[PDB]
Amino acid sequence: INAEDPKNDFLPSFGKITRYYAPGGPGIRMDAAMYSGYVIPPYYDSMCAKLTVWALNWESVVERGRRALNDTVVYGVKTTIPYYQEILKHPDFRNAIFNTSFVESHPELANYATQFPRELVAAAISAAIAAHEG
Amino acid sequence: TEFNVTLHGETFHIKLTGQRPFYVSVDGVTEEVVVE
Amino acid sequence: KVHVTDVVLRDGHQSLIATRMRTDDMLPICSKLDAVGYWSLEAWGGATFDACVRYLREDPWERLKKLRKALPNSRLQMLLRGQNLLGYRHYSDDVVRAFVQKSADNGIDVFRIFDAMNDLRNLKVSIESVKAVGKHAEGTISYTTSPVHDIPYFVNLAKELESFGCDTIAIKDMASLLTPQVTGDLVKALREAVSLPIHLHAHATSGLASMSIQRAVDNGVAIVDGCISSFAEGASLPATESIVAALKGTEYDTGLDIGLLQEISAYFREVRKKYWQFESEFTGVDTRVLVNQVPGGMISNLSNQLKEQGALDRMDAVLDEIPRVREDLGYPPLVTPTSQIVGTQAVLNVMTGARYKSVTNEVKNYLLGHYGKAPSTVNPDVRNLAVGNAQVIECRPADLLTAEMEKLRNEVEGLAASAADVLTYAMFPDLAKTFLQERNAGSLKPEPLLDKEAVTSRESHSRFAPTEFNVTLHGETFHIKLTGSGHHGEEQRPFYVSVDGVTEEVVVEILNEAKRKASSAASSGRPRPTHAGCVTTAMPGTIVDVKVNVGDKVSAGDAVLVIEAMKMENEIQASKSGVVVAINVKKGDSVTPDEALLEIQPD
Amino acid sequence: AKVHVTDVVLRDGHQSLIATRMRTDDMLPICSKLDAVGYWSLEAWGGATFDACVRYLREDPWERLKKLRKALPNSRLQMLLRGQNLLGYRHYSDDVVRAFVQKSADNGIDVFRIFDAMNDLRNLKVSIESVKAVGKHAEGTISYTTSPVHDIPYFVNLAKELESFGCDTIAIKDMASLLTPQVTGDLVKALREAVSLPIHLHAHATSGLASMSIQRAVDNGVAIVDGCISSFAEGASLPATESIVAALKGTEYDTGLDIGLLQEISAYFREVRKKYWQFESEFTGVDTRVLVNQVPGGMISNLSNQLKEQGALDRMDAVLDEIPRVREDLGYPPLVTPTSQIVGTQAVLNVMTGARYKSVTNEVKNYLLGHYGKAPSTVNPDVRNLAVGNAQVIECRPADLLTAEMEKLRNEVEGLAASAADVLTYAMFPDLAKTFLQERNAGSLKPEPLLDKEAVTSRESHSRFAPTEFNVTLHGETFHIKLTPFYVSVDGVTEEVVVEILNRPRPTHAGCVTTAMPGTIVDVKVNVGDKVSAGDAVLVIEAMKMENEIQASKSGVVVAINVKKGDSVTPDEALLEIQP
Ligand SMILES: *C(=O)CCCC[C@@H]1SC[C@@H]2NC(=O)N[C@@H]21
Ligand SMILES: [Mn+2]
Ligand SMILES: [Mn+2]
Repeated sequence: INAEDPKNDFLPSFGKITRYYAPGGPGIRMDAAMYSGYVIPPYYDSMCAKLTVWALNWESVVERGRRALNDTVVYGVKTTIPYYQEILKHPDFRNAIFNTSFVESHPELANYATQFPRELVAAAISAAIAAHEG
Repeated sequence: TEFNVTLHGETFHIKLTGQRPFYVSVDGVTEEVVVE
Repeated sequence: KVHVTDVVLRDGHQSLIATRMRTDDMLPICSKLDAVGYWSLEAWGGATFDACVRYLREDPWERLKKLRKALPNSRLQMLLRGQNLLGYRHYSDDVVRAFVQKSADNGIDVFRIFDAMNDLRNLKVSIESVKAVGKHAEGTISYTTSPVHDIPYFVNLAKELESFGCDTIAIKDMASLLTPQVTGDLVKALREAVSLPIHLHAHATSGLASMSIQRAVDNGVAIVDGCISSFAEGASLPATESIVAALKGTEYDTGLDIGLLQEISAYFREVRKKYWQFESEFTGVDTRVLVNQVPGGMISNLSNQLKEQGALDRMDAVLDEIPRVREDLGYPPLVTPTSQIVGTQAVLNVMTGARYKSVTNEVKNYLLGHYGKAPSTVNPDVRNLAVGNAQVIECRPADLLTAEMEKLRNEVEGLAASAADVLTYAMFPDLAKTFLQERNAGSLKPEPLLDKEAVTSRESHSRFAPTEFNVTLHGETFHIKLTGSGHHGEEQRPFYVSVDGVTEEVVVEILNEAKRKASSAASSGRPRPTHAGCVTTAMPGTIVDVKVNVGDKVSAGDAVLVIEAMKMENEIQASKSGVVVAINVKKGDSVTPDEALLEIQPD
Repeated sequence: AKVHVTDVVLRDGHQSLIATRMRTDDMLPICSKLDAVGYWSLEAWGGATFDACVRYLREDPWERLKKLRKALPNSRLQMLLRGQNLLGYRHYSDDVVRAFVQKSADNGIDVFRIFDAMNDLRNLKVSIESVKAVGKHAEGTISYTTSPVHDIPYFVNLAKELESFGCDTIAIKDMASLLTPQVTGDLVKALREAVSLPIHLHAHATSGLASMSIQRAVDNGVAIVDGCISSFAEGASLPATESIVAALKGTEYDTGLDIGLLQEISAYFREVRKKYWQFESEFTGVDTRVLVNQVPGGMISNLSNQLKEQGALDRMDAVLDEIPRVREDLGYPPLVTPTSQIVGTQAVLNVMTGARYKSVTNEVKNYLLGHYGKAPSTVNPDVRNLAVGNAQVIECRPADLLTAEMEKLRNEVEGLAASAADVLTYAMFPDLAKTFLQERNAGSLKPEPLLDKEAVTSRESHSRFAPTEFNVTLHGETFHIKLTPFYVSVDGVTEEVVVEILNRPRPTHAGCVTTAMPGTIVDVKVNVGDKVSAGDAVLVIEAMKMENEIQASKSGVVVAINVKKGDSVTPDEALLEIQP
């Protein structure tokens, strides 16, 4: 779980992590650098945490992967989570046959739906309240 | 009440109702807000 | 008629406040600088590149952009150290070419190019590159004195520099070694040997720079450097205004509005106060260069060196050893970098009790031809003691340097947003990495400027303030013992702290009456005026005579008192007509303008 | 040919830069060296020193002259005297001038530089005759200035008269640094043709031109030049003595002077001057504004201090604008003592008052009534009226109207004055001299002491630095603190606390050796200049109840050592340096 932005040729996304809720429940292990409020220094690598998922088999794991990635909630900095969800979605991967070329051989993986930030929705609402009150 | 808010390339259709809490519809999706 | 270049925006603050001037303090006054008829303004180059990055945490390429935009009509001038550029070492030819290209592209119009050793092989690429880009190349004789330097030596260098294709020739007296006599002859001998206009740049430290400029304009110098008066003199250059005033009326009259200059000077006078913390312990005329030619400011870094080691008592020795080492290394000019080199080696030799028993690695490189051609021949026994039989290279040291531009760009892929970022890296890679990193994270934090009155409080109570405490709470007491600084960069400064003999680093970041003007009485006890019949002085002093007794009838205008103030007598006279009610003053008393000295009842 | 040099350190130097506050005690230690340089003369006494010695230092200026005379045997001492004005701000009766010169001569003085603000040479003649009478050197002074009325011939005409009065030398006194080098060449030429006397240049440096001005002068045959030792030189002062000497070495004008001896003396003064930090003024540097407000160098650090005492430094810009306007009002007199105090003080009044000539000093009134002499140009009639009304302007040499008062004065001070000198001290400033003589005879003098540059600042001033709220980072955590036994808020949780009190360069290099943990040094295993390889025991430290050896990060040469046995260290400190 690197603090980079895959949309922008994986450019680093250093800065402050405003909110962080750690993933949990079964099959889930976290090994984190980061925490709530942590400010990622720019002199080192981008890795804020390693998320490590486990299940009794291939199908289950992948599902649990997808889950745990969402389960990991991180505001303030662009992360590779969304990108990973694309990988886990893609059938060649689920099918469990792949080699070093898989990423290169599938650039589409970075062209994904970037869900609109809850930090922006709150502003849009607050502006509706401002225009409604005076 | 029936606002259109254009924030950062996007527009959003907002409709309010009502420390006390509004209920608020973003593109026909309503949920509770609280202000303080 | 003489043209004038001002150096405020570069050499001025470089010479007097350690190159710490912000670009923010430069722009407000730019439209006026642009309005004066300056030949050029020295805006970029020298130590500013380093300082902008190292301490101000600003991108020097930005400063050049902004200054170029705010000084449209004026031609911007930079100082470049040949193959050394604005850096520490020689650079490969492809980087010199790229640098000059970017400096030109982004604003620079005039390039003053000099090399410490005067080894003109080191300038050629720069000069060809400046000519190539269609800009002004000012080739620089960096002046010094020694058995080898004489006027022909310099005119020979000036001829070569003309032959390389220079538009102007510059005399750079960094250490204020020109005497006015020499400066007349030299400029004469240069006007015969070269067809180019000449540029005098004479620092003021010895007191002769203004006399030196006079002799120069007499003998046909075309352009002269000065600094605006608020930053002028001493380690800086002669005051721009003073030059202008000394040529008004003459055949050399510079067409310059001395009042406009004065306005700008006042602006800078204000700015400079912010930078009090970088002012040099030694201000003004440092004649010492004139006993034995050791640059003042060389002796202030040498002493700064010896103090830290507890060894100031050896300076007299070191200054005797300095010229011997300079001689050993063939009378190079004592500028950066050669001055550090010589000075530190000299210190070693003294401490060791033996000449060249121990040898600085930079001295070795000097002796291996790495910096260039020593103006005189080096001592062979010293070379051999230091460097043995080893390869004294004899070519132009960039000859040994593979093209590095492609190499660097790869080294900084994913940081450098631009070619300029790559050239910044080139100058100081270790430092530029952290900078580029901090910039792209929006995390740059310039050293904040201190407030003068606040620092002085904390330092006076610094030997006095307590450290060992006992702190009691929740039943418990804790023995605490602090250590280390919190008055010199305290947001940056971390204590170390011992809780019951367990020491942990702490860091602190700061987040931040009974005085009565109101009272009826002045400090002295004497009443302040209640009403308008109360007689007052408008400036303090001592009472010479009271011309009136406790009850008298007085009409407005009557001499009531006399005071001496500013050594002058003044008869205070009655504001109002009527009766003298009280008199709260005797002959001899010292009085102040808020005190009421007599009272008078109107009508 | 050879140029002679006078140094002004002991008078004009500190008068121009630290408000005339230099003590005699700080002068004597370096006198034997001053005596050893080949100075033409030393300017030791006169000008504002008389006033300052009494008013502020509470020393008898006659004593200073005695001591300086004794400590500078081989050098000829020089004083500055303001003609009838002597060392005051008004004209004195002829019998007091004669008596003063007699006593100054008797007690040491060799050369008398005599000048008059107005240049009304009628005012110098008694002084010059009295100096000649006593068999001493009279240097008659053109006090230079600029205005629509002044020009070179005007000055050479004054030089001719001064030769005719029997002067040994003629002096050009550029008090306010108004000479341009061009004028100075022409003027000294035109003077060398019109007079047979050696010429003495005295050019304050405020405008930046004084050093260029001196060059042109020596080119055109000037004989003697004033400089100030470098520690007190430049700006409101004079050009650096050393700089002059260096700029003539080798030439036909070579002054035979040992620039290293000079430097030694300069260094002495550099140290002394630090004591006087409290009298230093922002306004003593190069300022080309002087070419118009025309305030003289000897004046400005005194004026500045004077405004400081009144809380009115913020008004200087105003005062300097007002000055040239009052000067014009009074017919373009040269701005020298005493005209410069007069104009300057009046200007100050006007500014403070918010009104021009609402208040008028008595000395301005006397000026307007012809009592200082003939104003070179015509005075503003409306100003005269506002100040002096219909009253009449005398046109004679104002001392003509002054009764001999010497015998009168001795009687006035019978039972105080211990000596004739004490009577002349009285004559300069009776009110002041009375209190002084009284306080002296009672052993009760109290000189304003010099302030300690860093006195321990009071407990009430320390608190405006001290913080109420701040962020403490302790062991990875930071904690928001707000203090108010203290009461103390840790992350918005307020807890009573009680306290009981109990009574080096950072590394630039990777070669700079550091501890990563603070402690005390037990042993340095290395001397400067050693060759060291990575992994060599370089230091030992005590920390955590143990001693342990720090070893070299890098190979190469030990360049410095910033630590000795016994020292306490912290990890940001660089303890030695090593060159790779
Ligand atoms: C008080 O005694 C301080 C000195 C008085 C002012 C000085 S006197 C010489 C200077 N000339 C002048 O007009 N004012 C200055
Ligand atoms: Mn320079
Ligand atoms: Mn003077």
